[PDB]
Amino acid sequence: PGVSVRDVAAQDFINAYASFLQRQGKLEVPGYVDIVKTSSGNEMPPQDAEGWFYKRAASVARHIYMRKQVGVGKLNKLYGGAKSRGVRPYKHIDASGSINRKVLQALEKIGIVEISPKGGRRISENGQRDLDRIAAQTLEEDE
Amino acid sequence: SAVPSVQTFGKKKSATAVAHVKAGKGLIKVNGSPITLVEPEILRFKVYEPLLLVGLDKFSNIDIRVRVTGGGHVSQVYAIRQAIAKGLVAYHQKYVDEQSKNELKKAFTSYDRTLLIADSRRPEPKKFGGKGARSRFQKSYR
Amino acid sequence: TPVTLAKVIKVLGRTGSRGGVTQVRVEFLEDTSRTIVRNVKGPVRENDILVLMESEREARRLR
Amino acid sequence: ALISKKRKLVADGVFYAELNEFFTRELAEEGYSGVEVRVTPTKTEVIIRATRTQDV
Amino acid sequence: FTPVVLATPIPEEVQQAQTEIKLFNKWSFEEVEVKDASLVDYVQVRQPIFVAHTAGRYANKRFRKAQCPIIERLTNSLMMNGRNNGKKLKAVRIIKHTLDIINVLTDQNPIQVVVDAITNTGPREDTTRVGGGGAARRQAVDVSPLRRVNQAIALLTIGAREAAFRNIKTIAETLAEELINAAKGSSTSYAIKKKDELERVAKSNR
Amino acid sequence: SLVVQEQGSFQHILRLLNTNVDGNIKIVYALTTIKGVGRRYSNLVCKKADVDLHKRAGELTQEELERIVQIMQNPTHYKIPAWFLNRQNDITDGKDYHTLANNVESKLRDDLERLKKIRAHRGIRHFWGLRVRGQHTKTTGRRRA
Amino acid sequence: GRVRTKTVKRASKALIERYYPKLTLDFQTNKRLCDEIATIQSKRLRNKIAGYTTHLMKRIQ
Amino acid sequence: QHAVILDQEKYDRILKEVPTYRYVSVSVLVDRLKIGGSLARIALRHLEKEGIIKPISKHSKQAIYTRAT
Amino acid sequence: TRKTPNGEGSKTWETYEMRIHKRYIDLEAPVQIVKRITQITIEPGVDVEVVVASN
RNA sequence: UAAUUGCGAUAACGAACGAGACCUUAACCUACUAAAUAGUGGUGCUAGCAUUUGCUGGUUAUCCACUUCUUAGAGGGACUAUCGGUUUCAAGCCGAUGGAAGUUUGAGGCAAUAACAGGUCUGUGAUGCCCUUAGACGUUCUGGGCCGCACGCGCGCUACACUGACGGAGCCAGCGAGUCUAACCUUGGCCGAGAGGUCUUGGUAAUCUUGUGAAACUCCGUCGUGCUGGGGAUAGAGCAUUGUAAUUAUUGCUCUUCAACGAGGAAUUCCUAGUAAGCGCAAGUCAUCAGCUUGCGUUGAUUACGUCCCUGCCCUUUGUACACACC
Ligand SMILES: [Mg+2]
Ligand SMILES: [Mg+2]
Ligand SMILES: [Mg+2]
Ligand SMILES: [Mg+2]
Ligand SMILES: [Mg+2]
Ligand SMILES: [Mg+2]
Ligand SMILES: [Mg+2]
Ligand SMILES: [Mg+2]
Ligand SMILES: [Mg+2]
Ligand SMILES: [Mg+2]
Ligand SMILES: [Mg+2]
Ligand SMILES: [Mg+2]
Ligand SMILES: [Mg+2]
Ligand SMILES: [Mg+2]
Ligand SMILES: [Mg+2]
Ligand SMILES: [Mg+2]
Ligand SMILES: [Mg+2]
Ligand SMILES: [Mg+2]
Ligand SMILES: [Mg+2]
Ligand SMILES: [Mg+2]
Ligand SMILES: [Mg+2]
Ligand SMILES: [Mg+2]
Ligand SMILES: [Mg+2]
Repeated sequence: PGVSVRDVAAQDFINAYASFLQRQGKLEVPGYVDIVKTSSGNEMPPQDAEGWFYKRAASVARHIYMRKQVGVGKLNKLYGGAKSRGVRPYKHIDASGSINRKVLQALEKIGIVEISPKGGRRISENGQRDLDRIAAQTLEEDE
Repeated sequence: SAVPSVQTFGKKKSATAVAHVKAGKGLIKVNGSPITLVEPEILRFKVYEPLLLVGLDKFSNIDIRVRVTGGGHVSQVYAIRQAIAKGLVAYHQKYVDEQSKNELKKAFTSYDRTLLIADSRRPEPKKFGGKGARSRFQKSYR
Repeated sequence: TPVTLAKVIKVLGRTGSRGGVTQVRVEFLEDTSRTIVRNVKGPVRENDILVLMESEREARRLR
Repeated sequence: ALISKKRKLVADGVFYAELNEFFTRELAEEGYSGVEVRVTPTKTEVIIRATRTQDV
Repeated sequence: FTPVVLATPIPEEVQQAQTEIKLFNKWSFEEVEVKDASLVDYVQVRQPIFVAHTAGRYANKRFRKAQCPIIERLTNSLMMNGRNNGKKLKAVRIIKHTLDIINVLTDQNPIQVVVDAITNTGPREDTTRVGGGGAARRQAVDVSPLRRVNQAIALLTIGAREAAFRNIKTIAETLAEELINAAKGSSTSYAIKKKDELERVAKSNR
Repeated sequence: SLVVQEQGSFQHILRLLNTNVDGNIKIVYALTTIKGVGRRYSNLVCKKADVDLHKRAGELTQEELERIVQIMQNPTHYKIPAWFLNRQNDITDGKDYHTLANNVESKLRDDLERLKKIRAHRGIRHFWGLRVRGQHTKTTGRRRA
Repeated sequence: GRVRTKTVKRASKALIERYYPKLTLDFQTNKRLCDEIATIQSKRLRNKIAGYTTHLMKRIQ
Repeated sequence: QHAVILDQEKYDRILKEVPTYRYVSVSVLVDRLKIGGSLARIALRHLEKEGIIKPISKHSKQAIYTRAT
Repeated sequence: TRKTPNGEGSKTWETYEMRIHKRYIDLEAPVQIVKRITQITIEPGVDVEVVVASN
């Protein structure tokens, strides 16, 4: 009775909304996808080239929704990681921005996000409901 | 109207878990999410131990909000379990009778790992002459 | 192949030039009518039980 | 004007030493012993102490 | 078990497998007994606990390392070798995976399987390092009960760590093998190879 | 669940680009045995060549092998950007290439000879056999060879 | 380890001599006496002294 | 060396052997048979069709299965 | 900083620090109580700044 | 005893510097004084899930109350307390109990008398003497040099992989800093695989960057012991950033070349609890460049609680032909 996305296991949650988006079609995967490593700190590109962008997107929808507003930058640092600079020590490297951006500009078309004051993206009521809706379905996955 | 609420806090290293305990229906949530989903994972039962060392029924009259700031992934776990095991004896201290509170004090400290006494260890400063607290840099002589 | 049980009574001192072995007085566990001097390598407290291999021997100080 | 407070009280502390030394070099034969600075709203106050204050 | 309900659900495999009996991960802490004397009061298995991870303090005084359970004293000795220091979380997960393997192999309790292991591996009598007059001889000295537990976990973990190095197996497996070959001393164990070597040297030059 | 058998459809060790590509290693990393193809390049080509990556090189019909080969020498034509390429904007013709196979040892020697003919500074370091990226040769590089 | 210094023990031989009626076996009350008949410049010394005077009392009596 | 594609007669081994062992894991298959291991993980997922084996602890580091039922 | 001038002997490191204390009080009063509040509470080493309002 | 720190023994008695006291810093305070630059509960205002009240959010102040977490003023707190085992039943040590705290509470600052042919004239518009002083050893400008490479030695960084790598997903700090007669720390919008660009923005700062959404880590997945997808050196190509200027590659990015390295000989370093180790982060340097240093916090253990066997220093004794003091 009354389920938020914060009532759902995250990995179970984002695993599902991704699916929800590849069996909805109307995301908007950019032209590359098969050639980007998500961050200049990675080494190889994402292995499930079909759905990483879906997993990515889904998390962000979840991630922006548990907040007030989060811009592209904070996403790049969030989905950045460690770079192995070779014979030199490791350090944090922010992630690709035209990946998170085309995620946040294409989330805007489907109405899961929208521009917002104080900069950045805010979860929409259309999005709030879409996430709270598919949340419950994952909750009641007990037959 | 404002409710009869209780507020305790558990600290561990640099994590400070604030707690709210009001008269309620029985929800137990840390940082806007139920206590069943605390996902450092292997230490799940850690945060459960304050529920099972007293009686799952001593919570059905209270709603427990918790929020952790600081520390790391592990220090947040011990910090929440301690803020929770302290709000139940501080709800009893003010809104119910003594002797049950000490029984609770009893079953807690019979098994205590910090639980209601804040582990005061801290990080030591690094000195000059070495990369760590006591570890000195390598000396070479000749 | 017999096996000795031996319960501690009193700590004598530390032998070995390195400080490598600690002396102790042990109650024979199954035969309280005995008490013998021994040399331990680990850290031995009172009342714990040694497991001697030769139930005679009994030597003293060490370097 | 308008400087960070962290640089302010630092930059002041620079001005004290510079003043303190200059007087310590100029006011030689007077026997000067140190200065104090009372920044007032309108006017700024330098207070010299020397055991020959007439020659100051 | 009186399935009580509160606003936040809390599972039923949770509510029951706890408030009733305070098992391990979900192993029985009762009914497991140190099958060798002397070593009791040092093989800590009478206080139960859920996870193998405690905000401990067993390095203040000298004799509080034994009030730490032998399980978490087993697990802590895993997480070593530079690239492994501090990774307690992984070791618990390895250990929970070490027990459940063992509980599958030969029934019994894994916490009794571990207990059986630590005991039949501690060297009863050791060779100390005497001056020995030049060509230093070796002087037989039987070893503390605390050290028969200590050097056990040392020998047992070293056994699994060197096992599953350039080997397909995981630690959890080689650990679950190294205990089983020590909980009934098949002499295939590395620890047992170690133990019956040390007492073998003390039994010589005495 | 890729529990499929394949009778005579699996054939270990084939030949591409004048190399000896192992069949029973994964497609992506099987190809990399060619001087000129590497992880990320061989990860992309198979993508453009409709190859089910989950497989090993021992599968893949000669269709799926000439589909890759063709794409690999002319990569620019199949949505593969010039920056993915080892030799972009040359110095002789000014176009984009991805020299492969033997061709890598080739233009590597040619280029080196290119600035060796002109007798530049970076050239001479390649003639002597030293370092070219002005690093420290005093303490390091010893053992030689 | 903990060996209290003469400046402490000097002060305990003096308060016990000059104020045996008003001293007692408890640490807490003496601490308050000390802030009366004595001027101790730092709390610790204040406590440390009173600790030693009180130690003597448990073997004086 | 090992094997990284099903030989059909290799498939005969697995269906008439895995219920022999009371512990199947990543390495279990690799050692007695000769799987690559990559096709052992799918072999595990395959062997959980209709409970040839049964789980008890499913993790990304470790596979702890048992006998049938 | 380093203790030594030049780099002789053991490498010993001092650390100097400066303690800057801020704080603020809020008041509401008309004409005479505004200029009086400024200069009647003054002391060397104390930097004072008094603010209008609004933006 | 860590201590000339003590108890006592006492031709000594009583004292001073040192040690100690002290100071900082890290810990405890539902007790005081506060808080739109820190929080929280209510509630206006509003979205979403349920609709059975509820769960989760939004709103710089809607309005009210408050100080639990926050910051720092004032004070409390511990004295190794209480009991016990001990010993001259002396200092003291050992153990249990309580306590935030019981290893000088942890860690630091300060630190006597005497000594050195220890280092610094290349920190100083600190200084004697010498040197030189217009073909300058002054100075400024152009270019080059400090890095030049058969090799010997020290500190380090990365590694040899399965307690891993790679890909996804989860996501948690503290120590810090940051723009006036100027161009700093920079969210964000757009652009770019990337590195970066362009348009605006906040901040002289508990207000903005910044919750510094750090890494290690957790998890799901791929790879499967194969010098392999472990390792990333050497090298070619191209795109960028710093700056008057990058060649002798400043750095950054993408592809490609895929080196030695399969646990390291005699040796040898460092370490006793939030310690070691692994992990990153700010700060110093800085136009640009960290594999360095000063600090910080995350994860966090095996082993000692001892000894004089080794190397040191300390006392005392004894020898002395040393006193420019076994150079
Ligand atoms: Mg991150
Ligand atoms: Mg990540
Ligand atoms: Mg690296
Ligand atoms: Mg690292
Ligand atoms: Mg340091
Ligand atoms: Mg540190
Ligand atoms: Mg290649
Ligand atoms: Mg090329
Ligand atoms: Mg004295
Ligand atoms: Mg003094
Ligand atoms: Mg407010
Ligand atoms: Mg409010
Ligand atoms: Mg206690
Ligand atoms: Mg000299
Ligand atoms: Mg210089
Ligand atoms: Mg050095
Ligand atoms: Mg790699
Ligand atoms: Mg990872
Ligand atoms: Mg390789
Ligand atoms: Mg590479
Ligand atoms: Mg820097
Ligand atoms: Mg330097
Ligand atoms: Mg003589």
